[PDB]
Amino acid sequence: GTPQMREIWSDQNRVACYLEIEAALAIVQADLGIIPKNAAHEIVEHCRVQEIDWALIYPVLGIVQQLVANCKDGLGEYCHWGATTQDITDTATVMQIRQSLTLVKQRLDSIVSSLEHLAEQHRNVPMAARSNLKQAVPITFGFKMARFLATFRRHQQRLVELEKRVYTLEFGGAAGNLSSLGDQGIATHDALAKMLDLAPAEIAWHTEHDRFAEVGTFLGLLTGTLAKLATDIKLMSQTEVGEVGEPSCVYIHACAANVRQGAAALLDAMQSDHEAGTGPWEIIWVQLPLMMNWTSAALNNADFVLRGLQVFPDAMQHNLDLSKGLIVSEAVMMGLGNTLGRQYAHDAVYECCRTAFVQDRPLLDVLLENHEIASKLDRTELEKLCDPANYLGQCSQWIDRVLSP
Amino acid sequence: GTPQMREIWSDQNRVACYLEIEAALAIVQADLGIIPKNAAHEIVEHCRVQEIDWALIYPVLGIVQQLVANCKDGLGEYCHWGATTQDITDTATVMQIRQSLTLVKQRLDSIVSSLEHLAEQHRNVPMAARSNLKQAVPITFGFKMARFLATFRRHQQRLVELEKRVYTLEFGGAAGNLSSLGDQGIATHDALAKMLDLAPAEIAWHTEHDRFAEVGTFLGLLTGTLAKLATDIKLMSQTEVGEVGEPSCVYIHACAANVRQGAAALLDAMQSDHEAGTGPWEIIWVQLPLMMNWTSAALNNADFVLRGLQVFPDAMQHNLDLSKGLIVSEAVMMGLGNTLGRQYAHDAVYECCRTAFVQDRPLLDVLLENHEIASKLDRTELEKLCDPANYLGQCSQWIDRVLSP
Amino acid sequence: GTPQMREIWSDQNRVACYLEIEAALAIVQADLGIIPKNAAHEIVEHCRVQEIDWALIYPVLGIVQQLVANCKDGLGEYCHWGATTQDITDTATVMQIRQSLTLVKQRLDSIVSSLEHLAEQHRNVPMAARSNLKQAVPITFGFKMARFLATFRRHQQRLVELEKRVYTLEFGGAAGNLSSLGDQGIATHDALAKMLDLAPAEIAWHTEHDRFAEVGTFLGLLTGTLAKLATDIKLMSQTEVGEVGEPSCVYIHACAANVRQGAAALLDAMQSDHEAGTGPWEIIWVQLPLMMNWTSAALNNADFVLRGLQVFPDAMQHNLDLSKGLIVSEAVMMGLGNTLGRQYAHDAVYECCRTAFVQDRPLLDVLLENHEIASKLDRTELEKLCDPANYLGQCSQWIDRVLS
Amino acid sequence: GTPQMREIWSDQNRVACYLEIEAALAIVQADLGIIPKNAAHEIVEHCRVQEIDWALYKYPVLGIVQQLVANCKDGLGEYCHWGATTQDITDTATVMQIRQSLTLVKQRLDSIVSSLEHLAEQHRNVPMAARSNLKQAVPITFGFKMARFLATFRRHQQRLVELEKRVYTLEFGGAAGNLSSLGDQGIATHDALAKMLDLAPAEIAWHTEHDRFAEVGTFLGLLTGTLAKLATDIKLMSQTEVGEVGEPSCVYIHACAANVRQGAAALLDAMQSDHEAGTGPWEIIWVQLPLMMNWTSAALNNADFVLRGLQVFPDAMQHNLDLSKGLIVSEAVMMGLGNTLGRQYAHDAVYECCRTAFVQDRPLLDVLLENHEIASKLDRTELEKLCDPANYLGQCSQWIDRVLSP
Ligand SMILES: O=C([O-])/C=C(\CC(=O)[O-])C(=O)[O-]
Repeated sequence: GTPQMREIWSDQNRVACYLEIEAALAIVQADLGIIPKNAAHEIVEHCRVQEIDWALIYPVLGIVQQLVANCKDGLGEYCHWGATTQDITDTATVMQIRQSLTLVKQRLDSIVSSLEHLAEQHRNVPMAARSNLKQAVPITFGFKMARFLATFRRHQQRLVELEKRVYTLEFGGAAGNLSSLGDQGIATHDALAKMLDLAPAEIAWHTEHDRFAEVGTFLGLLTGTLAKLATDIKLMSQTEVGEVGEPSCVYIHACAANVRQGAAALLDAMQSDHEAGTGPWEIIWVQLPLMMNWTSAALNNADFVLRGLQVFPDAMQHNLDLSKGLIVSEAVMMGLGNTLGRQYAHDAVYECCRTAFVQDRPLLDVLLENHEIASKLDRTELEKLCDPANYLGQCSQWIDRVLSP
Repeated sequence: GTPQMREIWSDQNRVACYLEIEAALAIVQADLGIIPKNAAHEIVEHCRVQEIDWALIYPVLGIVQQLVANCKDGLGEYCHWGATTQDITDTATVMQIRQSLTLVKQRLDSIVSSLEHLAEQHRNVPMAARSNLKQAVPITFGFKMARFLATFRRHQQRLVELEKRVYTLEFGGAAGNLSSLGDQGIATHDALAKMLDLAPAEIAWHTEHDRFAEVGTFLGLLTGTLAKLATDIKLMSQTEVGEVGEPSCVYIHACAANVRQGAAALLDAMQSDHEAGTGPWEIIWVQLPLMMNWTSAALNNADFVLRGLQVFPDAMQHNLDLSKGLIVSEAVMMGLGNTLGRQYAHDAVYECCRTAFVQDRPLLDVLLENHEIASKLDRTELEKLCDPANYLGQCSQWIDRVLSP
Repeated sequence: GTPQMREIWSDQNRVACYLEIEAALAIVQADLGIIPKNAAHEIVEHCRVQEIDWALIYPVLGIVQQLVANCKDGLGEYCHWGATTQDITDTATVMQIRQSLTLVKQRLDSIVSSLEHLAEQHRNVPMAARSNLKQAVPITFGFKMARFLATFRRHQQRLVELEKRVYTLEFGGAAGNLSSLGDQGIATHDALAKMLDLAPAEIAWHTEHDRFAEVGTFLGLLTGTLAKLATDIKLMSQTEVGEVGEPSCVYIHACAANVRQGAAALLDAMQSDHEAGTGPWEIIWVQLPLMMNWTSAALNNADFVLRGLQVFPDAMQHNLDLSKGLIVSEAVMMGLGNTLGRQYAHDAVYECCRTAFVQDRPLLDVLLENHEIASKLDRTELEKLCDPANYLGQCSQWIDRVLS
Repeated sequence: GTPQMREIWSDQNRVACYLEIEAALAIVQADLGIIPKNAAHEIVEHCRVQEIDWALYKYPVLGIVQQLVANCKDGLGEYCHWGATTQDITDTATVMQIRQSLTLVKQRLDSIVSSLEHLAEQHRNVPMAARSNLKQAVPITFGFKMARFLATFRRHQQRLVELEKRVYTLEFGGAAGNLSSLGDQGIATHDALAKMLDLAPAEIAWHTEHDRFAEVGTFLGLLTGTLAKLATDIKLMSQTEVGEVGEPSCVYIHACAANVRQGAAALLDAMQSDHEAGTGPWEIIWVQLPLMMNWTSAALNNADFVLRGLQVFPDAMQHNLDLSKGLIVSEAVMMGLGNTLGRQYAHDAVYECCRTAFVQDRPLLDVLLENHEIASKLDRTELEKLCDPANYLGQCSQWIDRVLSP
């Protein structure tokens, strides 16, 4: 992961969420009259990570013991009231997921910016579109970048839409009903949710892992797009192609591949049992932080390579001419269809292409060896049809469509 | 799959969308003056599946040949103009995905309806909350049904949000620029999108398999919940438990397992290359129809079992009382906490619990053999504290919260 | 899938395994005196798929009913004795898995044969080795084919080793103990295994899905190699590369991608419960035939493309020269190290390479513009060092190692 | 993971294998006359992990070989790593770690097979209800259940041995697998190093093959799969409403099985590498393999422990067996009466007694005795004996004997 993301899921930050949740709970339950105000005043005072000794099997109760034994007069005996261990972790993860998606939103912003710039800069730079790694028809490199831009924006919408579901609180107690809090449970839950800038929960979700999984599936979709970017780039940076040059993409392949399988594990964890299951919880506890760190590795590399990406229009022009005009045969067909018969127009270029291909000669040269062509049309305009730059299509217009929203 | 969903993705339905797309294109392209007005009239006339010989090998061009060779006066030379094969296939898939989500939305209503009824009907039927298949604390069966209900509503929200991205058109030609349509390309695209009640595409997406993948990951989340439901039922319908009864769930388990792995394939297909690529398309071409029919099988079984679910509160009573009050030991702790110290109360019930556990005797009897207990509290309320039905917490209240929005 | 493999898993063939299994059971149990000789003698007579109404919820009991009701004198009441439905399906699958692996073994022979031919034929054809899609150092195309050959041979060993575990019988009744057969259960089971040329089972495996899953994971490894091959080919057949030509590979990508994810489903199906479980079983019932048909599609395409593969040595030479000799800079260093100083040799060619690269000029041209170089050795052999075709290494010998 | 397995894949162990590989290469390459004999003595002497400053470098191997060359006097360190590429060191070192890891797996599997062998015998005759789809089916013994696992864990052991002969191979091919810089001594150096490291020589390079590592991965997937079924059955049998067994931990094995299998899929995906060398596919293996090894060891440790200390309560199995009040052994009653009254007629009649005994929640014996045809053609002493689950156990001790003989 990246130093930014690798600390979000570090212990130091994690147990910080722990102390931040316990303090808010103490405040909430004091205001509701569940615990003494002065005990709460002391619980919160010692909820500072700077004051925790890192002793070397319980992730949360290990902290609340160092907090209970660190409060004067045994006032620390009043924290963690009515809350279960999973409540602290799940809500803490939710807090961490938000911190992570802030970076993702920031990296996505930069990536969309870089793409917007490249789509404009190379708006009209011609190149060969490739289908199954074979050349197809002429397009512009800015058109290629525009197709990515439209994708990352869809991913941006996906991220925003899931935030309103994921940013929920997890405070349901042992069986999700908060028995030991009696009737103050729902009062405490909604109080804590407002305290933590989280949405109140409709009902407990200690075994309903749909929220966390949605994050995984999004990370999988996003990394998937980032992988296509690295594939096209490293393809275009081939020794034999050289249409672009990196300023780092090969790493995105591992991130996306690990992330997609990780998301599948999270979908498996959705098949939890009853009100609590250690197994499924453990799966999320393991994959989710990894998936966050893989995706940040991908976004960072992707952001960098685009910001410093080198584009070589000369190489793109050269590759377009490998076909010696064959690539724009469709243009020659439609162009010549006016002077010669439409039926003959197709039948002549089509046959002239086979000749020029088996003979590895320019299409223009085989067209001019047909007498009707050489007689009813001259070289200057016959060449203009065989120019790949003339069959660029209506791309710049599409590029504008993507840059308008 | 189910007969309802297997006809959406049947061959007959597919070639039906093909012919419906070709007709709309002929209309649109005539209206723009791209093709002859009378030629379109005959193209549309032969866009009836009833007129196609199932000689079966090409997916689209096998049909467009039967349409061209079926149009008199050589008018069939004008269909499929400027469109590539994937344009027809993907757009048809988009159409089929919508029909499929029509069924999914309806089954989700039946499933959400059933849960609302069960959440109320069994609102107060008590039962033992289970953590790791071990008993924990008492809750009500209606509380369990609400937790599923609240989830399926989230899945419904997710379904709607992706519809606005999925219901897009795919008409970009060979490289997404619609070269052969010249300056009429974007005009034709938006026209066809309006013709087919689809949103127009910002830019081509022949290798941007994010939309279809979005569908896949959704089916994974949705089936994930349907899988947890089937687990809880068949667990609660165990011979040794018998708390519920089916009217069939075991099949849902396989669906969830296949759909999640299929989704992983779709995320893999997202790493497509350049402008067009067979294979990534093939993965989707195979998985999506398979995944749709598995999910429909799951929704059908889930829908049916819920409408006919047998709930036996007596079994929940029997299993709940097996602990002889141990399950509601926490209640006894808090009760004596008023007369005696709260902390001191807990240390005593736990010790009273060890005895009743080693002696396999009711906790109430072990409470009464401690004299200090019998002196600071009488049998009538110690019986009332050891009653599991009294330590349910604010469940009916949580149940109400899920039933409001 | 392919017509050869797609009929192995067709209904016609499946219920044929059903009817062949039931007959052997009637013979064995009659032979053991469990059922009458004449009932078995007649039950087997009606175990012909041609006599089953294909117009038809239960996969096996639907067939065994057409046999019970089709036997004269009600003699058909003696078939399916003591056996559970899963016994018939699982044993039938095992029989089908064997038939499928027969095709796979043949495809591997053809593919390994083609590779042996290609590795020898193009033993010395030089080409550019590629690392991260960038050129690295010269190797021969036969050397590339040998690396595949060594792998497909490993896959062959894997196939044979699992065969001794997979070709087992599944006859355990309801709980794997064959209660209703009493003490003749083990007698009947072991008899049936020999009847069907299967190994008898140590104990029941109605929920012990290690065998079927192992098949899946092997299919995963095999298609894994087939996928790399298709990628290398289509990379080498790019418009801008043109080192080879297909006679079709893009399908292998989907096959491998489905088979690899399918295998995970089977690994999930291993988490079965207790003595029998629908669902975990269902996963295998669905994935196994699909993965078998994808793998045959991949093997089929791969076998054909290798037999008809076009190799263009001229294109391979052209790509090697793109670097203008830089690709064999390591060769120039070690060669010149004797005439010049070893340390200087490295320090000088290294600097000349940076120049020739930033200047997009031949390395030989920059080497001769160094005065010491031009003075202590002449162009005839300086050209000889810059030739990529001379720095191939021990490829032909390595190729010999793979061909044994 | 476990301290032993968490230590095999620790950095200290990894950089230790690097130095052991570098030393063996220097010895071999001096012995072949490729490098100076005196230079090797300086390379080997400074191949001690105690002499490495843990100044992390973000190159995995060259960060060490730079500290090894710069730590050798007389510029004699210029001769290490000759003709070897970075992946050569990592892959060969990984092979070494896989061997140490598979050493632990073999030991833990022995303990597990031993425990099961003992439980299968001890509880050979302990009756219990076979369960199909979590519903009761017919009576079996706990030893039969434990033996079915035993037969599987033995199969897993055979699989491990078969893959070792392929995995324990060397990785020495240079940049493209041709060992250009070693000239004609390349194949000589490779085969020498393989013997030096007690590894099999490689037929040809495998920098982009990944068939070996994937085989290991899929194996860990199969193994953890079985460990997952075991963890399910125990906690299923330790359920509050069941109580047939008791743990002394199984819920953790469930996550390992789920994580290892999806990791295995990643390793199969990494097989689609390109040409002669490729980062990414290598990275996938670099990340998943150590994770999968430590997940699998965690499972094996928990599984081994719970099996040695598994508490079995035969009374609970008896208690659950009688919940059906004889219906569970209804097939037995049919075959008994099938002799006097006829097989076909017996089932068609006993089934009706089952519907009654169930609808009335009365013992099957009681409804059987109220039918006169039964009461007249069969006596209470054996009608009671037929409805006893312990009498319809079938051949189990024999199957257990079959599994325990090899
Ligand atoms: O640098 C490394 O440790 C390994 C590499 C780099 C590469 O791909 O060139 C590999 O996996 O081959």
